[PDB]
Amino acid sequence: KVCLYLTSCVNYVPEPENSALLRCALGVFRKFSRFPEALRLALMLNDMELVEDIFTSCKDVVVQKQMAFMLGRHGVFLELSEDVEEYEDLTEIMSNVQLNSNFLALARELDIMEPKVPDDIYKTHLENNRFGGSGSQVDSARMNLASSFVNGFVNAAFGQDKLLTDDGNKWLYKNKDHGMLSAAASLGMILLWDVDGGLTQIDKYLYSSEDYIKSGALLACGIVNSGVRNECDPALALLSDYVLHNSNTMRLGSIFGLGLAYAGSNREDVLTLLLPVMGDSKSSMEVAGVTALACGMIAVGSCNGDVTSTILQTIMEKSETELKDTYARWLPLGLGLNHLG
Amino acid sequence: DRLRQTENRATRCKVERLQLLLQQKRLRRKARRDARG
Repeated sequence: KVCLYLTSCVNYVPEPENSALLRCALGVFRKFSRFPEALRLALMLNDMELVEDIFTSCKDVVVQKQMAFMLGRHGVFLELSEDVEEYEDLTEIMSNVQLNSNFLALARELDIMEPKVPDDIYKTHLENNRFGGSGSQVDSARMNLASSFVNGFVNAAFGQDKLLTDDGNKWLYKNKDHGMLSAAASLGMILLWDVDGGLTQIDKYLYSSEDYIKSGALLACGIVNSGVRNECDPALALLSDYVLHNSNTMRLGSIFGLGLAYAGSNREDVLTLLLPVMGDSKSSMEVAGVTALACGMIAVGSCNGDVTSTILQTIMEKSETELKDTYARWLPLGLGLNHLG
Repeated sequence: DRLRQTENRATRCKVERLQLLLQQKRLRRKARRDARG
């Protein structure tokens, strides 16, 4: 029962904390009481993890899931004046950064798996054009994008296919502007969590003569940082300059990296960065929708200013029309996403 | 074409600076681990 959650989840709290001193089996199961009670109890996990200081290892196991396994949250909340014991290791854990992620995945994918994966999942149909006469009938220019997404999909964790996306490179300048955008995310979604090495592989596309390829490389920089809090902020530092770049489509997608790499936290700087497009009464509806899909879920919390901006921007063009579901496709989705969960 | 050349030059000097800072932080991280082992 709802009122029975509000007392049972807080009645869990003093039992393994006061009576027992297990002090790590509780915090894995005390995120149940994060949302229904209050934000104060949602942060008192960080509080009584701070005030408990029995050696180092057992509390390091507690913050190993506050790393990035449910919600980082206090992953920038520890440092005060180099006061917490092993602060620099606790921060390297909660940030998901390199040796606590990429190394591991690398330490599996080189040593337990096959690091080739050269699109053979879409090349295992070697027995189908002999089935039922002959083949070579489909000439539609849509298989190329889907095959591009497939071969850029399974090559995660350092399976970088340099000089293999040259079909995608030639399709950048040929046709399918949607597909030209969706093909440039292949290298970004191929070096997921390699923030330190992935930027050097994406760099070659940031100077492209095509807005689709350059936008897809900006989206790749966002994708690489998803779930990893790096001290150099390379996603914010590269995507910032493009958020307000032009009024057309390239205006539309340019926010989205900030919508992805900074969606599990709460910082005001990206919020006032992405706010002016959301609050200028711009009538291009898909731009407004994708900016709402970013800004309504940059922080899944209780940001009332973003709530007021979303609702005002909605009542800014939705009212005098009786038309399709695109009006409700993204902006009320973000308004729901502000306090969802 | 001139705007895009100034833009790509500004982006470049931003990326070249970020790569140096990431490499310096990565080397500091590694030096802490290699001193603990």
